Amino acid sequence: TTRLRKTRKRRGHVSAGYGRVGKHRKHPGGRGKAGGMHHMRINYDKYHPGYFGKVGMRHYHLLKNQYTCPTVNVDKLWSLVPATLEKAEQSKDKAAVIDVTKSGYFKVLGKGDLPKIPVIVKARFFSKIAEKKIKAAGGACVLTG
Amino acid sequence: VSKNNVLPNVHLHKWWQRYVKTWFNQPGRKQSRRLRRQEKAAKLGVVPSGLLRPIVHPPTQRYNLKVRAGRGFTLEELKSVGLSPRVALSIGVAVDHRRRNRSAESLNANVTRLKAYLAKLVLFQRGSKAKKGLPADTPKSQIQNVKHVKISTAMPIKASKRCKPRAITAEEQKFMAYATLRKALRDCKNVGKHEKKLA
Amino acid sequence: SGIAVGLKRGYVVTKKATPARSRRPRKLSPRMSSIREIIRQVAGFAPYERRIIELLKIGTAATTKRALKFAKKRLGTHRRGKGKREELQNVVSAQRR
Amino acid sequence: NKTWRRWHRKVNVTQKRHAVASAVAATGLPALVMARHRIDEVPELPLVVSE
Amino acid sequence: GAYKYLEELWKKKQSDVLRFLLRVRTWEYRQLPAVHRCTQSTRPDKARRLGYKKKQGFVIYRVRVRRGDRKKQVHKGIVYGKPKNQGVRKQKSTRNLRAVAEEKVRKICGGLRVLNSYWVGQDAVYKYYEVILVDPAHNAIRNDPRINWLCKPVMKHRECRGLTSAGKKYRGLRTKGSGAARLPSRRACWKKRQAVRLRRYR
RNA sequence: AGACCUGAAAUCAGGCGAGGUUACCCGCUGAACUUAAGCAUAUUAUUAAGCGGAGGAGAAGAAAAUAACUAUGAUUCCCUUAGUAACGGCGAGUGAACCGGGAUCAGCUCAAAGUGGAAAUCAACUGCUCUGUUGACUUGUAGCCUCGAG
RNA sequence: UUUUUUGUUCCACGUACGGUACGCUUUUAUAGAGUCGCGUUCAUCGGGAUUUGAGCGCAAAAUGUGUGGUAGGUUUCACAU
Repeated sequence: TTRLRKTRKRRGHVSAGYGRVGKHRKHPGGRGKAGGMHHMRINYDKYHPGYFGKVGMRHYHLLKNQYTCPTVNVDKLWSLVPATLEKAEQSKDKAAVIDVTKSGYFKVLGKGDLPKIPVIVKARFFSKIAEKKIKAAGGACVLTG
Repeated sequence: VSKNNVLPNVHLHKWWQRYVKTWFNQPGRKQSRRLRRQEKAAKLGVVPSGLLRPIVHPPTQRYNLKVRAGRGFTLEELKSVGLSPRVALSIGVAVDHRRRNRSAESLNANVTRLKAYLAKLVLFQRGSKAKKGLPADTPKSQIQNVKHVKISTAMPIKASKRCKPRAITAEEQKFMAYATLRKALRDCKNVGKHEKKLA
Repeated sequence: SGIAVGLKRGYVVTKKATPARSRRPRKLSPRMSSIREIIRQVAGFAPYERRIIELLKIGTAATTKRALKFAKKRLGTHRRGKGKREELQNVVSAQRR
Repeated sequence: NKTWRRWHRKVNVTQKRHAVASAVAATGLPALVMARHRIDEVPELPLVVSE
Repeated sequence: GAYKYLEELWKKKQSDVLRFLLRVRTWEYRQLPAVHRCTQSTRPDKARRLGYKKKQGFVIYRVRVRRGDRKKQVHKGIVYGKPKNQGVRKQKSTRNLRAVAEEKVRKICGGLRVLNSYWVGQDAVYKYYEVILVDPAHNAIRNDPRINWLCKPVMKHRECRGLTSAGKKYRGLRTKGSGAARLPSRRACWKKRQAVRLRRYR
């Protein structure tokens, strides 16, 4: 769609949309991020604060997977495993076990609220709040590794 | 640089027009691969294509749950079933002489996988007469083999899910799984710091 | 079972005890003693070794320390130097008798 | 004109399917078929025949 | 076996036995021409280990390479350009003198095909290598299977392309792992990352 | 006088090398314009030009490897990691690797020992469909062995 | 051309002088040097108290050596040969 661009309509006007006084010069103001330190400083303060300087200690050969840790919340979980819910509503004996690793998360955080059905949650890590909420539900906590 | 945009970060300062790789071949490449898979399997016909590969847990902690296909089996694993490492490439089993078995569990997975494969395996006589060993010579009884199956598709690897729903025991509700983890961290930091305070 | 963090960490699995592999300990042997104790008599010691051997013939932990300074300068690592004076200490032990 | 001018579009698979359904719907209705053919002697739409 | 005793006392370079014997040899070598033939191996110990075999059509040349570095090759050390590049004296060159020696022996022995090289001594102004060569036309090499691989037309001038032992060291295929991640080839790896990959659906 | 050792000669007998081509490939050698709104480090670029060498492909290749996991397992290529870790008048700019998903899959052999009841080996020239005569070779040619063990 | 297949096609009929596997047990004949490595100089790298290379000087070891992305020592562990 060259059709739809402004040059087509703009054609026939001498300036070509850039203005007669100032002109479309090749490179006013430098190239790229050049001039950030001096002439383009006002733009940097605001828009991009914190751009200049170094802060934290550097990590050589940082490797992801060492630190990876995908997190599910307590408010979910149920979405994790609909039939069991109708099983574990009833009975008051046994409980629907949620291995959180098998869906593919390691940590559990209790941001949400959960129905009061006894359940067992197995995850590599548990947030402090998640444990309190799960216990209230009558659920149990199990660690894998 | 004007207005509120991202500060630009483009890597085109070198003579990049020389080294532009385009992908107009992509369908022509598909169909050239695909012609030589077929023309391979014309020569084989009865014989299945690739060769059998083991079940293998990936290394680091974020792919530790998953299972994939490996490179090849193990000199320990083939000793249990009783193949030579020498002969196994004729039948179509990969040997990998580097990979150990540290666990008993990873051993007994691949030994089951090998024994199930050698149950599948019909092996023709070289002619004229039958000859035992070197599984066996199958006689001219001979149940109908289908043609090349491909070996991966014949004996595939399915993230086997599910848990048995369980009674909540005593010492399940009691033990506090934040504080159990939170000890285990702060012990493992202060190991040498403990052994001063102990002694 | 098991736990992610700690000294006793990881997935609970029945460990196998793997067989003895390469990685077979490269000991000196009674044949290859007799190779080198010949060639020690034929070749002799190098000039840098002689200066270490006289510094250990003095005794005295002042000038014994300077053997380790010398043999770290000369063979360029501490592990290389510790090994060399420990060998040539064993030469001086035999030579004194 | 360089060769690397991007010639092809990826359309989404769902929008591709919705489109084919809509196009197949227009196979029925002699409104849309007459509008876009000669359907004077044709007994029915959609014109099915045996195997 | 006698070859074990030879390698063990060749390790003792500083000793009076070998330092006498290596001072006499390095004299002899600097009277003779730069690339000239020896009729048998000085170190039969060492050559045997590098796949020398004393049958017909194997040969062995000496070579001598001047010690030290070369200047940058400019008239009166007048460089033209930015002060980084004004560096005449302390240049180094990429390639070891063992590999240079194999290279010198392209013109003198165009027909012969280089196998390997080894150090035979050194001097302040020189440094001496014995280069193991082969005749690929000869039937003793051509018939036998274990060095028939050298008679293929791919293995021409493998000194010049850096595919000896010593050539393969300066390229840095002798290390491998994270250190050598950078250099299939230094240039080949460089081409791969630099290319703008424009897949047909974008 | 005769054994070697070393070095020559020959239009000796029979062989091999040289030069050409540029799209891709291997090795050396090596800039500046340009960017930084100046400029010198940096950038352009480990690029162009220069000098060598190949092949239908080339190089790479069966770990003196990754890792720190329930561990993986030659090499190459694709996708991804990632415009990330890191480098940088920490300015301008630069910038990989492991894991993961695919194409493709193939492993091996010399030196380090052992024929010593016996050079079993190899080449050249001649002779019938594999003998003979010279030489190479014990300053080591066959067989055996290559860490997955032997 | 199927024997010499850029990985194996059909029936018919063959064989052990040799040579190679496999099981148990015993085991030390044992693995590449002016090379590795280190100190310095110069180039190169994302590789930073050195990624890789090169010159010069020093120059190893055998329950050893190399690597484990911060220089250093003591004590372990893992991985490669």
